[PDB]
Amino acid sequence: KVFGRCELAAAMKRHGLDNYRGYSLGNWVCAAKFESNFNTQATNRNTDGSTDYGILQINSRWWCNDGRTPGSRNLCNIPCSALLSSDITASVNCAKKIVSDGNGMNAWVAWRNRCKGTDVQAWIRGCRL
Ligand SMILES: [Cl-]
Ligand SMILES: [Cl-]
Ligand code: NA
Repeated sequence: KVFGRCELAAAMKRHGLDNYRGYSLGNWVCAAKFESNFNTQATNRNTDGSTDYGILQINSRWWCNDGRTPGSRNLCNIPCSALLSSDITASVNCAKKIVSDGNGMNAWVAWRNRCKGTDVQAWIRGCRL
């Protein structure tokens, strides 16, 4: 599923990401934008052999099991395929676990390089939340 900006801002808000652990919702939307271009089925292989899955490109080296990343953990206790669903519950709750790791949203390299320190509020501008 390819979410609309406001539509994802909405679903995220519901699933409780808005200001989750201090990050305004506009950050989560920004991260979604530049990680997956709002698509739930986005996958991208990393050279280390791991793969990033879903709206927030969750990585298999640590967070989900895809059965093809040797010596990786499955901390979110889920099959990486679950992060590819129209339903964003899995990606959310997992992102919650990730962003709590201690390093916050820097865990997302597109967030750090493309959202961090930018006017993120714009991503939720005009949306009926
Ligand atoms: Cl694996
Ligand atoms: Cl933080
Ligand atoms: Na894993």
